[PDB]
Amino acid sequence: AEAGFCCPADLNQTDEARKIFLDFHNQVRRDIAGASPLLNMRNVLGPAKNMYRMDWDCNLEAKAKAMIWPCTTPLPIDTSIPQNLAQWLLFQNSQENEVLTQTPWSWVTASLRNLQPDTEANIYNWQIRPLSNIANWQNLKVGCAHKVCKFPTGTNMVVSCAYGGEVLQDNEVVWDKGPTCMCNAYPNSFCCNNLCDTIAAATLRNQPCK
Amino acid sequence: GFCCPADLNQTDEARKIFLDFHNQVRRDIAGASPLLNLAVQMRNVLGPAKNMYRMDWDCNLEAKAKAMIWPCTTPLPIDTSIPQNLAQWLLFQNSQENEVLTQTPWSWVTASLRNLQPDTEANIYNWQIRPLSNIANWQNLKVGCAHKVCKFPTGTNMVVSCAYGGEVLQDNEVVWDKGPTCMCNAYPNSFCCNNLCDTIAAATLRNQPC
Ligand SMILES: *[C@@H]1O[C@H](CO)[C@@H](O)[C@H](O)[C@H]1NC(C)=O
Repeated sequence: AEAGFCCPADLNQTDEARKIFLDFHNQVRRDIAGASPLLNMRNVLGPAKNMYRMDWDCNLEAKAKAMIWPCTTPLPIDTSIPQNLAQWLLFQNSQENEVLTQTPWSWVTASLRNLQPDTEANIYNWQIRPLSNIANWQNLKVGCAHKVCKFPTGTNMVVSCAYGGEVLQDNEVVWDKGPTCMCNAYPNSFCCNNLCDTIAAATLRNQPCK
Repeated sequence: GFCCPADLNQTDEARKIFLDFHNQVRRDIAGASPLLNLAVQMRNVLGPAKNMYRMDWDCNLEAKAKAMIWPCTTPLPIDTSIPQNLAQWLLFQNSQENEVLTQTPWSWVTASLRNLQPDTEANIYNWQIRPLSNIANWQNLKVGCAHKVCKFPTGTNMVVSCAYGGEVLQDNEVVWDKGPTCMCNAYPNSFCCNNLCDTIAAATLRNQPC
């Protein structure tokens, strides 16, 4: 049923928030795999083969929390790992989960904006780094944190996501062009809602918290 | 595609309507979601069920279904020696074919639910809930359906027949197993998608070319 994140209490974030961030990632990955519209400029990418479902990593979440928690200008961002950072203006009437739902899409918007009609979106360049982190077919783990920071420049919502694996470099293949639901990179693969997955990953994510 | 013989004289579009219907009912039961778009009434919400697996088409059952309805006689040559469902709908002058085909199988659900008492165990067979029981039978995964407009002297009807694999259900037989949605362990290499169990073998098989 509901997702087992099983993260330590001291991370001080709700599973509902974790779910928003993780569902966001898989939604982007699924849109690319199925060549479906991303935002409600170029807005359709893919299709892609071997685009697999991401799972949470509580250690990556802790890294993300550490990068934003001091609320300093600038933040102690760890550029030695793949990560995305976003900041969102808060208004009097701002509702937290709406903010958390909307904020990450800014990474998709920023990246798409830099796509020219001729740009190979599946190939990395610095102008599309945030989307590339999200759609990296080689990375299956993510952890994100959020915080209302009172910076000297004013109060904002800050979101950081840290990713498994390596920082992408120039001209790396971010994802592989191919048919939706072609899933053969891993043993015992299946496809659900246009996103590849494996029995091993499903079995692991459904283990009870301990 | 469904790869069924040309002489069955039915489109894959109709086959998908019938197949999707069956798996919609099964997924509602598996996931304890409302069956009819009607969600105050608890007799409209059955389940959850464990080991409810996705159904697949069978061209030979379709042939048996077609044979039961094609002559348009009164009575029809229904073969009660196998599990089957029959639906007849008196057409109106502006009825559209595929719209009726999408609607009429639901009468099997509505008719069975109509016979549930508040304390009735809906996973336990009795003839009053036979049509729903055929659809939701966990021990059968094959279905084949046909449709035809018959000019009976008593009026022109859309007629739909679905034939099912396996045995005719008997009084007090367990139709499906009460248990957690997405617990799928009746077969090796199982997975769950949209609240419905499936296997890698069954996915591979249905995705083969004719
Ligand atoms: C956890 O987060 C809330 C803000 O959402 C904060 O007010 C609270 O003090 C935090 N708890 C700790 C121990 O940091």
